[PDB]
Amino acid sequence: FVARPPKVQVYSRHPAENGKPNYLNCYVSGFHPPQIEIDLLKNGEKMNAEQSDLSFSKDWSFYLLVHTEFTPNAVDQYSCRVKHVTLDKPKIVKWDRDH
Amino acid sequence: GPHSLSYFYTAVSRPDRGDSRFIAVGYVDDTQFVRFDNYAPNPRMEPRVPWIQQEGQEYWDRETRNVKETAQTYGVGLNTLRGYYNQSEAGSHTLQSMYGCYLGPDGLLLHGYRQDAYDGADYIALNEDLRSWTAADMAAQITKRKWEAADEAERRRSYLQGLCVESLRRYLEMGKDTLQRAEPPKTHVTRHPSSDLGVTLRCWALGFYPKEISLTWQREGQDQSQDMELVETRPSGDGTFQKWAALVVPPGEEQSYTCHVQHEGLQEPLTLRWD
Amino acid sequence: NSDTVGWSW
Repeated sequence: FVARPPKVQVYSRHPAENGKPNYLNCYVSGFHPPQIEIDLLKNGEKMNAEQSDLSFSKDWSFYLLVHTEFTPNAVDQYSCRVKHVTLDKPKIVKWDRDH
Repeated sequence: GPHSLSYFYTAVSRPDRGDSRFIAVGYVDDTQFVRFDNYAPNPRMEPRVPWIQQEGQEYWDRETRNVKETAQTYGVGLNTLRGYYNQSEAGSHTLQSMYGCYLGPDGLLLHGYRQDAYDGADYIALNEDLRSWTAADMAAQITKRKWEAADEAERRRSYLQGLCVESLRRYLEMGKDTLQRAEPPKTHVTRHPSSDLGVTLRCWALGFYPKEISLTWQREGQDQSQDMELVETRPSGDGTFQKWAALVVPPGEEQSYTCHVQHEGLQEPLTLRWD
Repeated sequence: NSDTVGWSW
């Protein structure tokens, strides 16, 4: 019955250049139960992304990687929205090429 | 340090669909190499890396066949423990399994393990002696008694000491060019404006493997752990890992600080600076 | 190689 909130990190695979093909990652971890909604957002609208196969750490908490292709520029905004039983409301983390 | 072969099972009862979803992933060290999901009709044990593909049809047939029977046993498992805990059939529950073997410097089993969890808490586990079990609570003891009576232990011991280390060795050789060659972190220190104006130094460690790494900050040797920000190590998406550490510094004294990086892919600790 | 099917809980 002990539910554990998710941790979220939004980042790119490579240091972002404007106009350069890259990969946008959303790493969700430390959560339980496994049921969870993870969306990568572009300007607030949902991107088509793929999600890793469910796995967990030594402490039984699950982690997931949601990722997709994207090309950063000086105009487009990206973020990751996460819904979980432990969250009153969706948890949104903006993407920042510096963090 | 030592290499390891590990398997992770996650079974989830779906009280809405009437059965359970079984997901199983395999790992050699920090590399996932196989996976199984029964959610799709005609599920197979699938490869995740190039080197595991050189396996024969028989290998996949027999892994699939094995994990299939296993998924079923975990479905019955969820229903059994549901009873042990007197739980309604209205909610969903999770049964997790975690087992593997750590190959020592000799190339022999150094560490064997097998643990189960119900709804994210320890249920039952095999002891380091691979001969006895530890039950977390009263319900788990019902299984412990059943498993002792069945001599379940000697079967886990034999797999851990045999097939598990033999497979692992076979895998380490098959994926020698990736599993055994270390990938040192690419590093650099960026400089960004921050609050109160406000300068923050950030030390990046990118595209490294294995996962284990150490990033520290030093002004004159004094550790700066207390007031520094370190993020969890995260996957890059290509099989390698990322991580950074940051700390606010006085504009004008940036080079007083050095970033210290340690990784098994580096011959010696790396000293890093804003340049 | 995954471990063979275990015993009933």
